Amino acid sequence: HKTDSFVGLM
Repeated sequence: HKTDSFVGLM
């Protein structure tokens, strides 16, 4: 999900 895409913030 887009919530898991948060890893891109890292």
